[PDB]
Amino acid sequence: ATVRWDYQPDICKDYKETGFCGFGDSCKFLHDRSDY
Amino acid sequence: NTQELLDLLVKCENKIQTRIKIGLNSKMPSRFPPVVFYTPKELGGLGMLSMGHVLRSGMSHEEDQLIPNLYRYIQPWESEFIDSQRVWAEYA
Amino acid sequence: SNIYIQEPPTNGKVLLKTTAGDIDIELWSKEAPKACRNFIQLCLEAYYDNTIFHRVVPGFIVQGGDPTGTGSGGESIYGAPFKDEFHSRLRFNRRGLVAMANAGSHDNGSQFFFTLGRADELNNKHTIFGKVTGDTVYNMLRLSEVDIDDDERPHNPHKIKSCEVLFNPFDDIIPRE
Amino acid sequence: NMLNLLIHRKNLNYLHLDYNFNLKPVKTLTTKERKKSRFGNAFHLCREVLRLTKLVVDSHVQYRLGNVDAFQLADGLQYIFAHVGQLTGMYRYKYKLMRQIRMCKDLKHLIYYRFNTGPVGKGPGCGFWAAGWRVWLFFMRGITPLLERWLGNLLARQFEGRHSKGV
Amino acid sequence: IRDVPVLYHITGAISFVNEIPWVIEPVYISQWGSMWIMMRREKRDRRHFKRMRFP
Amino acid sequence: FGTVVNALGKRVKPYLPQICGTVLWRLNNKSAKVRQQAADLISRTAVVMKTCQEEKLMGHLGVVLYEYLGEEYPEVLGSILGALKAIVNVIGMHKMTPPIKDLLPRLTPILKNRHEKVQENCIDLVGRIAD
Amino acid sequence: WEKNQIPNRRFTLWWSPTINRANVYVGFQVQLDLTGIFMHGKIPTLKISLIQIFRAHLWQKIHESIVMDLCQVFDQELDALEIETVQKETIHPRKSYKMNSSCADILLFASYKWNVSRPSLLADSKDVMDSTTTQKYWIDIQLRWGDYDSHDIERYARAKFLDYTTDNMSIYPSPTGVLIAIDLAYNLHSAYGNWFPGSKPLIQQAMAKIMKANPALYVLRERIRKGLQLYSSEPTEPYLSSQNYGELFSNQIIWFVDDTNVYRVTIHKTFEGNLTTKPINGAIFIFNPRTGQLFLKIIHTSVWAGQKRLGQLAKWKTAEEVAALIRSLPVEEQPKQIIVTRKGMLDPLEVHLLDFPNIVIKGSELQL
Amino acid sequence: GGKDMAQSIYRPSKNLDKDMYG
Amino acid sequence: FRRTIYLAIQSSLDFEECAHKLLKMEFPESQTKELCNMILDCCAQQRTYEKFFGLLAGRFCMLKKEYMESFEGIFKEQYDTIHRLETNKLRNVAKMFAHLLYTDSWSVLECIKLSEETTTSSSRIFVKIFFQELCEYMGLPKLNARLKDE
Ligand SMILES: O=P(O)(O)O[C@H]1[C@H](OP(=O)(O)O)[C@@H](OP(=O)(O)O)[C@H](OP(=O)(O)O)[C@@H](OP(=O)(O)O)[C@H]1OP(=O)(O)O
Ligand SMILES: [Zn+2]
Repeated sequence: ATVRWDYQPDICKDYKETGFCGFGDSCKFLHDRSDY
Repeated sequence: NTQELLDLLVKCENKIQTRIKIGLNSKMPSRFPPVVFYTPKELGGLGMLSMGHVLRSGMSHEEDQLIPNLYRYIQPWESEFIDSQRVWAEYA
Repeated sequence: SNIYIQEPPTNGKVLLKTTAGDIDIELWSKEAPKACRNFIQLCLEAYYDNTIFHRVVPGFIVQGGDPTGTGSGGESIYGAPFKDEFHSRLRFNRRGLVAMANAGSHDNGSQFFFTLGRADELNNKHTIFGKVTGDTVYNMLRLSEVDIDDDERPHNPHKIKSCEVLFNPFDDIIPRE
Repeated sequence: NMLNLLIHRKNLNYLHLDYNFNLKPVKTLTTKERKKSRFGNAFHLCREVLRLTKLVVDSHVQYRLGNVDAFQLADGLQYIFAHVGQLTGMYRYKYKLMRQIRMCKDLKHLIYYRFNTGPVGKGPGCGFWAAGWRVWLFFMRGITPLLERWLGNLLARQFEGRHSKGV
Repeated sequence: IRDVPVLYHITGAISFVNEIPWVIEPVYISQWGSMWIMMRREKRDRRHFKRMRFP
Repeated sequence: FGTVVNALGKRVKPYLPQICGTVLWRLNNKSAKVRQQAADLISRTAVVMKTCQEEKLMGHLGVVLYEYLGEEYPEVLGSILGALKAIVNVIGMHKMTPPIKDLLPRLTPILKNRHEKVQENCIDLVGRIAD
Repeated sequence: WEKNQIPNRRFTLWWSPTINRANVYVGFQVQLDLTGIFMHGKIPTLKISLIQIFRAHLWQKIHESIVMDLCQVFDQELDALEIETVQKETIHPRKSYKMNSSCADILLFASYKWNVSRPSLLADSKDVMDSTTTQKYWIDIQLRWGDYDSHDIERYARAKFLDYTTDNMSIYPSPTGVLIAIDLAYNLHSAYGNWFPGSKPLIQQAMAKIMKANPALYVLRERIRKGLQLYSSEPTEPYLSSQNYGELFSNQIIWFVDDTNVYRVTIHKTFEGNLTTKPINGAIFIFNPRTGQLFLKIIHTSVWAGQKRLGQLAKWKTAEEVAALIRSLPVEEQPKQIIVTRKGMLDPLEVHLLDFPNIVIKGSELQL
Repeated sequence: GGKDMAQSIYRPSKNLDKDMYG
Repeated sequence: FRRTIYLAIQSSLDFEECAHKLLKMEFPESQTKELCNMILDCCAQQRTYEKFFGLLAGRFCMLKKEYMESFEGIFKEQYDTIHRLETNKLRNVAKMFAHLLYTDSWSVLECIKLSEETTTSSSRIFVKIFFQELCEYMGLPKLNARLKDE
């Protein structure tokens, strides 16, 4: 079985940038903040 | 004594478990053996009370295995009635 | 349980006894019959005996095959520089490759070089007639360990002491006298 | 070559198509890139059908190279056709394919049972593809006109333009 | 080795195989019956039947 | 405990691994009771865990405590931030095992937290680093 | 447990070894971005929480810190192992999560020369160093995330070793080396590869320590605890110490053997007044910690009839009976290690177990 | 009975021991 | 074997199903004592009297002639523990034999005796119940018969 990199991150861009998600706890995304 | 109920319970258990399946994205049975639904959540399962594996085959079992039914652990109304009368008389 | 490595099977084998130890070369004589014929015959002719390795570029190549040791010399068995031969299945992805040096197209002499690493810029330029077998690989690399003087020349260049052809794929090779 | 030309034609430089037809992305994608880069089922169906043929042909090629053996090649071919759902991914894009997959699974049961009857065990080596091979051909007979119509439209949108009116 | 007839656009764009595999029914069947036998014998006899890796 | 250790000085050094082992294992236990307490224990034991030059322990406390900043119980989280504070006053800026680039923006959203101790210690630490 | 948000998302992690499987009907095996985890099918929540677990290149940190730890370990042992020098290759940044090929993590350069044995398991014991000799030696560190279907570390180790060694793509300076695989998901560790004198005990001890020690692993473990919101009930933990019994039950079938009561004797007086000794029925004590399975071998006095002195015979017969018992045992139940109460038993067992060379024999610093 | 059985699984002492011992 | 019995019995609604599940398994017959010993203990030990566990013991008798014997034995085995068992489980038993004996799986009784000589105050209650149940079925007249011919 061949392997394909997943490279897309799930980080929520609103929370990564600002630090507050409008969706709150319901966010479909990562909420991990500020990594490079 | 109601077969229609037993059917309804079976299909309905299968509908809520099927819905939880939908919740993640899979319908694949090998990815949801009953141990995940029927584990008491103390060990991290869902703690689902299940009356629908009873016997036509109601529901699947990964192995031969087994599942306990609620009805077996509840005392019937008749018996609890007689018990009530006796218990009260003895209490007096 | 599959990890694939694709390369066509080789044919022929030649032993180089050097001051750096033994080096086993597996040749592709299906892909490069011209340069492998040249190499096999020049080895059978004792043409590579006591020939140094005159050019070492760190982590790139180590070059030898010149009877004069100057680096501009050497000649083929064909009385003239012979043709280049290329294949999509023979590439430089790695060290351990044994290829033909040239100053241009159809320039192939008797000079050859070992790959110290990846060169992707020599693709479709130098012909790849062989590879060094893993067991002997380190010894090739010891050819590249020297104190290098001006113009990429080692101060104490390693030499090829003798040559043995372990398996000759060609029927018709007649060494010259 | 076709599929790479399509990819380039649209300037999707952050996608990468490898030689066994797996479409991957070079980097993590930006939102906008993700929108633009989606292919529809037409392209993916085509890609997966090509993948299937590459599996087949490669198998023959290794036989010709003398890496394999006749008997091994036969067994490989039977494997391929029985296992399409786990080598390709065609279904992803067309789910109806499951209909062929089931046929192949059944015929593999049937044949394998009869074949491995006596001394012969559960081991890997049964060649007897003819059946599985049939099944994919029937599939292809029908799907061809579909892909012609869908890829036709894809090309036509690419070159003529998405129709403006939405009439 | 089977050789086949081919129509290729003068441009190299596309090759089509221009042919239908017609067979004589009783011959065809016989030949795959033969293969049934052979394949079964081969599986019986090889110590370890190594199988190809995909792709 | 704090007075005992600070009084013992570096005679306490052989005892650290037992201490901090207890400190992490207790640092789990059952939440609301003892988390705050083990945290405060770290806070007051900071300097001793510093001057004796056990750096692995500062890695431990640094990233381990870093991880609890998502704790939902305020009365715990406050003690956590306090512990971080005390760790900042011993090991310096550029040597922080959780480099400030990580830490500070991870602190920033917490300011909504209402209940008191969090706001207190939080604003304090944002003060120390911001200064 | 923690007495439209996470709790759902948490439920996935807890079953994640079962939810995600190496064996599935249909799936396209995908590698998570910077990590070595392979998802089968697309599970959004699983993906998310895993990406929480590994963040800021925690995978790379783990591989790195492990390597460094080994580097220091060998930096201590230079003399005892006759090592000329130890160099850590500055690691190719992506090598940790690249699953197709691996460079060499550590290079041991010998002071003189090393007799090297055939490749065997880390858990293996009997080796013959007469196989070959060399100087340069390499060490590779492999991190995989297990699952329910294959959590077995050892077959994985020997597999990756045979592959990377026999592949032309992977670059190693010397054919002699070893590959260490650690499964994070199950916290397991094994190794397969070449050996040289003194290396096996050092590596065993070093791994057993690191698995208890390395801060990176503790960051992983803690992040798992937090994502799962598991919290232990009891302080101080049970009596763990560094003691080898916690890791001793593990997966590996391992036995305790006690010969003390095998040879027993009763004394009574004759008419001369001389105390005379008649031996009595003995028994061989064998116990399994994880199953509570007690093999009690009743040794009748018929064994004691005519042969010289009874003690040494008790010893050698004891080792014999253990050997035959393991002989009649199915392979799935066979012990990976056998630990001994009385060090005097070490010699006969080691002999009588030669027919089963992979069984480790260890004496107890722990009286029981 | 982990959390059911007692507030503390372990307390040591010989106080009760050396008292009731005699 | 003892564990499989429990799981098969706890699994099944009805009393019919457990026998089918149990017979189906085709566990070794001689054990057909202890098994039944299992059923008598397993429910009687179980907290309160339930109709199911008593029926099962009986059917298991009609299917094979031995199973009946296996039971009557197990009733004997009580003498030793007539005193010993604690004063709840007598409440499960007295009736529980009441339902084998009303439905004919009587004279096996006779072994039981009334004496201040030897009767356990346990046993006193045991038999006491046994009649206050079996009566409530036969209704003290059919019981008049069964005794009068007993
Ligand atoms: O015996 P083998 O030659 O190795 O065949 C196996 C096996 O067949 P049997 O178990 O019937 O012998 C599997 O059966 P199960 O393990 O699933 O019971 C089958 O699986 P399916 O039931 O899905 O066919 C599996 O295929 P796979 O590994 O994909 O499940 C298939 O071997 P292949 O993989 O070689 O088909
Ligand atoms: Zn968000």
